[PDB]
Amino acid sequence: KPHRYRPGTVALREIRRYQKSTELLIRKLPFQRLVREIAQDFKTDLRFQSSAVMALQEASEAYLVGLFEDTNLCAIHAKRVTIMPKDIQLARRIRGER
Amino acid sequence: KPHRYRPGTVALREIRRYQKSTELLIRKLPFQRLVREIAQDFKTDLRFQSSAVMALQEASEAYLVGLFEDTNLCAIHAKRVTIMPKDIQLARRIRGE
Amino acid sequence: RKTRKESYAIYVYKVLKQVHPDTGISSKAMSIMNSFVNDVFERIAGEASRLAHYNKRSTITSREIQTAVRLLLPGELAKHAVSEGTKAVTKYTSAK
Amino acid sequence: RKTRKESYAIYVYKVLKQVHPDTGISSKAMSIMNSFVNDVFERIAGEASRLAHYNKRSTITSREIQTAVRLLLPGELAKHAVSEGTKAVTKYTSAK
Amino acid sequence: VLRDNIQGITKPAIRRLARRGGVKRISGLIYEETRGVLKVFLENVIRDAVTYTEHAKRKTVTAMDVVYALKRQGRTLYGFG
Amino acid sequence: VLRDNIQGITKPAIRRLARRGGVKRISGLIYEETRGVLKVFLENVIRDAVTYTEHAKRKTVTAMDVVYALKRQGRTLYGFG
Amino acid sequence: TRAKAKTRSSRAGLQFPVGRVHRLLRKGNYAERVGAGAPVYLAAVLEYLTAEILELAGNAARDNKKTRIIPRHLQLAVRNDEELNKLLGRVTIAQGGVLPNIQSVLLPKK
Amino acid sequence: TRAKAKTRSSRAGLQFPVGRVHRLLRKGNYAERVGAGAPVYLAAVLEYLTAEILELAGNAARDNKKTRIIPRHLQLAVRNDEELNKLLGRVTIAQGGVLPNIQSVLLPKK
DNA sequence: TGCACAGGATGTATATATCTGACACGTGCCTGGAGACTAGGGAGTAATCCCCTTGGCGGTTAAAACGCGGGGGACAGCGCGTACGTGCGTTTAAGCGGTGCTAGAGCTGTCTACGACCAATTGAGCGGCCTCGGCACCGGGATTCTCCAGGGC
DNA sequence: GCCCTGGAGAATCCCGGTGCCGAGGCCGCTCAATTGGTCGTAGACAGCTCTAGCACCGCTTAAACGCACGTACGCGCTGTCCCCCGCGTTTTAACCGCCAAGGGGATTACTCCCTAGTCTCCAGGCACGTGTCAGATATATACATCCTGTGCA
Repeated sequence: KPHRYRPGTVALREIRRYQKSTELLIRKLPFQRLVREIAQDFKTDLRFQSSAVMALQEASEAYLVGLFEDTNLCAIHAKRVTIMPKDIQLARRIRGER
Repeated sequence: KPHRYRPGTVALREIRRYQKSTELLIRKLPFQRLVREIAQDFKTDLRFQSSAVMALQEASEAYLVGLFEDTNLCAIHAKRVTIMPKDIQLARRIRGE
Repeated sequence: RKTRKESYAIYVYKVLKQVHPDTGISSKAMSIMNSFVNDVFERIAGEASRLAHYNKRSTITSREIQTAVRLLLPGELAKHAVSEGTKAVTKYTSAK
Repeated sequence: RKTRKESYAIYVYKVLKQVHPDTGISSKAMSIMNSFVNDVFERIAGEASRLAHYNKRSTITSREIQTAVRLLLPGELAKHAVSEGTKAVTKYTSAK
Repeated sequence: VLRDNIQGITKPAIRRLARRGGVKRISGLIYEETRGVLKVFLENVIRDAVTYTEHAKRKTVTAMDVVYALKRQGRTLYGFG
Repeated sequence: VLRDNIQGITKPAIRRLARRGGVKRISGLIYEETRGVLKVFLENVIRDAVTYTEHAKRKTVTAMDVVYALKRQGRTLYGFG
Repeated sequence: TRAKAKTRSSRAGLQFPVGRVHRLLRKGNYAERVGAGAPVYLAAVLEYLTAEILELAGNAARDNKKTRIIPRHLQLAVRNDEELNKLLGRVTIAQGGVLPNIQSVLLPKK
Repeated sequence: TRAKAKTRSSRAGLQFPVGRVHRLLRKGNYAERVGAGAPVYLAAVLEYLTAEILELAGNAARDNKKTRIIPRHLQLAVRNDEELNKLLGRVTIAQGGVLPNIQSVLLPKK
């Protein structure tokens, strides 16, 4: 009796919404903490420009979005609609990163 | 009863042989004619160096072999053992061509 | 007073006012366009440098730039770019 | 006679006699090694040139070569190359 | 020192990235894989950026360093310098 | 004037390439698709090589021109110069 | 006495700076010498490319019902024009988003 | 009088030509000035890389019962070493072939 | 009666003998590298300013997390029919070797027009400033799409 | 029992009104581009040699081509179940604004050391010539591999 959308309607809705928007999708403070942690291993007491952290975020998001596009293509080639770690790995091996 | 090998034994044998060898696998005169025909559309009365055509052939074989490796990977991803035009197209799409 | 920085912003604005008179641009978009002009400059100039070295020449000329444009641009863009550059050089030679 | 062409063949042969005293090399393999040395030279020199331009300097120095080696080589290759280059520069400064 | 910061990239964030990528259904094992891939990419870029910063004799990593590292990796970014 | 020279690549040669690539079974449409792919690649490289030849004011394409074109496309070739 | 100064950009009919391009060519370690027509050719080519991108971006902004061009409009122009997509295929545009694209197998079965 | 000439390569302890590398750096349009230790460092690095590749290729030739290195042995060395493969990941070696790799699903079932 | 085995056939690795042509060395010469020196500017160093990075605190919500119910998609199993592999006989050019010819690459000598270099002058382009309208946000009403309950065929 | 359809209901679109902050224009000044002239060399140009790319022929034979058969494999279908999705509630920590302190980037003046530029001198590296041994090829042999007919536990 309570309203329920079927499994996939809301997912298509989110696809349209986030393909229409342009804003960053990860949280800024957690991403910054991750970047500082990764940089610890390369040099100690490093300082970061805010624009530097923002540029890193934009690059990482663009990379991940393109990777997920290729992953979806691989999954569809396997006659699936669910993306899987093997789809990610096949995309990275065809791109030439592993 | 004449001897026959099963369908795939000779194919694996050919795989091992041609992965052991280093020679060029396309015929040189047909490749040269193809190269001259393609260059014909960019300039007339063009002359070629033997080393130019040989370099072109080496690059073309290297490209096709790498593409076929990626195609086999895609076909295996699709739970097949036969490579297909869809596999070639997907490989080229993920490569960026 | 802050030190002087150079950008292609005023020229980008001039070209924008030529093609779309009632249209403007934001600061981020101007930054992107400045980056685009710099990138294209570096690509063309590096290719011309390599061509001059390949031919054992000491000078970068209009024909080096033309060949670099033909090598770097995709097709119709290349032929229209060649037309524009040839026209500009002819007009410059006619003037002075 | 023909005009002289420089190559790295005699130096590659010297290193081959250092590492494998009883092994020879064919002319095609020597061509490949010549191409490899020219490629690595061009890569490192270009990275150093870009570093100097980025930092607003007119001189390519050992600092630029070390940084370019770090950028262009993967891991242990970079570590050992940096060790070798520092050794050579120290020996040169000791000598003259 | 900082620890466990890869978990600040959360499942809903990976879902939003996948939706922008056009993904309808996501497997539960995707999130750890994406965390590993992101860590690899970030490590490469940050290594190159810190190398640039050290050559300049600076203690602060700048947007120009990030842009140079991305350009070295063939991932040119517009709009930061 | 040359015509009908892409058919000289022939099915057995494409099959030999696919064997060196490590494949076991081949479809019938693969041969035509591979002919098209090879033609595209050759057109790109030969166009660039003729551009280099025309810049040098030469009527002969050289191994150097081919190497420079392949290096322009990120496909460096060792062993010809 | 000395004549009135004209810019080489005005002599060539361009809105891009010929003299600045010449200085950048001379100080960029490209060759030992730079010809006189090379900066003219290069400035003309840069102007043409800029005009192409700006025209397409302004069209996209008009479609969005905006007067100001933004990075979203720049990205839409680039990714929708095929030759500019080939030229800039390896470039990332900050705050540019992606094109709307859903694969037809994911759409509800109708 | 002037002394007997020593080469900078012998001063550095190297088998690679320091002065030739210096001349190439000077005529290559990389910067306005070249320091004294830059060719020394560059020649040392080039020698080290050549030594690594030649060592692996000589080992590969020894496994073949040959005394001369050939392009096939060079390719085997490069493709079997992980860091060298990363360094030469988009280079084609003429007459080198491929590595012997067959996928496991294509092998016959026991 | 479905799963080892024997044995036959086929392909492949191994050892030995001939032969040739390409590698490795020696020689002569020339041109590019080394030695010695001068002059000038790039960069190292010190000192100083002020921007911007970091760190902390508190309140407000948006967003993440956690659990739950159920539908739909992944995956395994089965059957069919066709498309590809394997082998055989016929046909077609490929490769190889000769010869002959000439176009064009490569090099040399001459000389002139073009680009570096320099000094002096000025206006275009940049920084700082100030203002207004394009856009972001809000709220309310209209339209569209999704889903299910219910009834006709 | 299956397909169509009308209402709910949720989401999106559209419209109208407000506030604000960033684009756009203005103004002063200073640094870089322009002007006019000189000079020395790179490149345009003509001439000439000789290499190599093209063209033709004839023969041998490897490789392509066409065909027939059968068998694995691609593909479609069906059924199970479990895992991911949509939704509702609770909890966390992002986020925003504000404040304060100090590190470190950015600039400037100064001086010295390093590097370019020149000239002379010569030895190291390139081209050429020659000989001998590693590798390619034949050939016969021994061994590993595959496939099926056969028997039984």
